[PDB]
Amino acid sequence: KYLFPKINETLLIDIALGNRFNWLAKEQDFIGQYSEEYVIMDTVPINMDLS
Amino acid sequence: EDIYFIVPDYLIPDDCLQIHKLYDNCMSGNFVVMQNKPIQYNSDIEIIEHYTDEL
Repeated sequence: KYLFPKINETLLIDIALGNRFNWLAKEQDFIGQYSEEYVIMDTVPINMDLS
Repeated sequence: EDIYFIVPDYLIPDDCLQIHKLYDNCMSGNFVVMQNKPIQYNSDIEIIEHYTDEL
């Protein structure tokens, strides 16, 4: 009984490495360079000094 | 039985498998193995290394 093997294993193991946040991905549209946002802050009701 | 490694995902038979060779001609449940070469002595990746240097 004799003879031999075949060359190159080519295992190429790779893992796909998912991305852990992409439900936070919003659909940006690439126009304009500046975005901003605001609130108005609180104010308090005051006394009724009718004088 | 389905003792062997199974590459598809959910399409597994989950039931009576068999080798369909000699149990009968054409009757048993199908899982037939296919050899590359009936009797194996030397791999032909060595013969392709054997001539390609001479070539």
